[PDB]
Amino acid sequence: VVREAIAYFAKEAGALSEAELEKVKNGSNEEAIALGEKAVARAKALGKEKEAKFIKVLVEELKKE
Amino acid sequence: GVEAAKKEIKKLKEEVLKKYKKGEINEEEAIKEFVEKALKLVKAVGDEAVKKFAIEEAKALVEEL
Repeated sequence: VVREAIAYFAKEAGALSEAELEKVKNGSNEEAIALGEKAVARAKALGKEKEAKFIKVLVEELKKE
Repeated sequence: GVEAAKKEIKKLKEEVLKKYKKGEINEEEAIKEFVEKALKLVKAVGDEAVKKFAIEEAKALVEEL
């Protein structure tokens, strides 16, 4: 659910590409973390600060796993 | 079950919002407390209905912050 939540919020924020959303959903843990950090940076750059915060927390969760 | 889990997820979002609008927690603390407790709930009841509902309640929570 964590991956799907990150992919959904990065989609809504437009912080990642279709290929990157797919790699978040069905890639490796490391690339999922990497792409979520990219989505955090991209969403904050686009003014989606709350979504950046949400996605940052979920990536912390992916690390904790 | 699915329906009881969804009830708990919605009630958790309302509890988190009430703490936030009372001033007891800030925005990022609200996100974290919801993410942590709702992840408990989703892993305990992992049906697709519950995963979808939790992501939607996260989106409503983030919109209302």
